[PDB]
Amino acid sequence: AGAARSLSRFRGCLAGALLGDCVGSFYEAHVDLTSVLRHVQSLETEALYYTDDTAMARALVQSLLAKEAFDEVDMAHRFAQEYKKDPDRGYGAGVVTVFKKLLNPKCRDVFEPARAQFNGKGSYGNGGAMRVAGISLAYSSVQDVQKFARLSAQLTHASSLGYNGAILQALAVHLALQGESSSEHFLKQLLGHMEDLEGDAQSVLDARELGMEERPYSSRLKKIGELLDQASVTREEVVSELGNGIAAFESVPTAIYCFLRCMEPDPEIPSAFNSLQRTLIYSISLGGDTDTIATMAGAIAGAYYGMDQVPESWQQSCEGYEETDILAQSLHRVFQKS
Ligand SMILES: Nc1ncnc2c1ncn2[C@@H]1O[C@H](COP(=O)(O)OP(=O)(O)OC[C@H]2O[C@H](O)[C@H](O)[C@@H]2O)[C@@H](O)[C@H]1O
Ligand SMILES: [Mg+2]
Ligand SMILES: [Mg+2]
Repeated sequence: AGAARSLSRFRGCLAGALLGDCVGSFYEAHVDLTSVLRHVQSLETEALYYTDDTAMARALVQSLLAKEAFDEVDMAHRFAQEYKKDPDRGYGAGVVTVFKKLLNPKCRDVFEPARAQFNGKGSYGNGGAMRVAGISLAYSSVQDVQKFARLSAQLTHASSLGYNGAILQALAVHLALQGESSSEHFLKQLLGHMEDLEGDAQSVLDARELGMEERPYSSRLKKIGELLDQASVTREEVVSELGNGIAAFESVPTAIYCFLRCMEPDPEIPSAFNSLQRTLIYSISLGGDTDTIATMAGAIAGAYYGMDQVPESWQQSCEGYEETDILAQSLHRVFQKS
């Protein structure tokens, strides 16, 4: 609410992400709309633990705040120390190898452990994107959002399939912080940026080496546009065309679709729930990697709808919600310079 990049949008963004992670984590790797509507009834303190999505998002934001800038060695070290402090947050199986290499003080090029992952091709998991929302709070221009979404993602995700998913998620939060938009304008801006990135020769090769379609994020954003004009869209159709998995390309477009779809009321979700709430409910109903898809749709929706749509009863159920709010306020003061 309010002006572009307002305090309310900053707070709402990080709280929306935290709600998505904590509430989504109950359905992790499973889901039906009726049973989700039953499960959110228990939300009406800090009993819901957060996962790696929030742990890494907190480390990313604390690094930006400590250096008032992107610092790859500070951020890599905060990622690795956060893992060491609490390894049981539900990290991806591969990225733990990156953390353990970063914890070796002999490692003096912090981008190289990510590049060795998966036979030297790098991870395409959604972990670079799940934590990226703070980049869009710290940087206002598209150029800087792309640049540091990429760099922060590359600390663990060296494949363009992974870091371009982080950029797409950061760009979606960047646009949501600007306020009112049609769904079709929002989508068209994202598609334009991804078509530009996916023209790059390294992206084309990464996609071809995996057997994927030309311009994979651009293709899925086009599928979102078709789905948004389609009659009687079912959850099975959404999952079939966009995915609900741990790969960045099977979850980041899915999160954006959930945001865009839920800009309008849904007769199947009770009207007592506000727009942020129905986005999270809809996201979780897709199943699959629910904590990460919901954390990403929640970061976008929180930035768009602001803190007045963050319900106190939901927020106060989440582990660390006060520290999340303080970090959002600090980003607004330090980087937006209020
Ligand atoms: N290039 C690849 N080739 C084959 N498998 C891959 C590749 N990249 C990723 N995977 C598979 O993808 C897995 C995860 O990639 P990881 O880089 O460990 O970590 P994340 O941070 O992205 O975690 C991704 C999500 O998974 C959990 O739900 C987390 O909470 C995240 O939400 C690998 O173990 C591989 O099996
Ligand atoms: Mg998680
Ligand atoms: Mg996950």
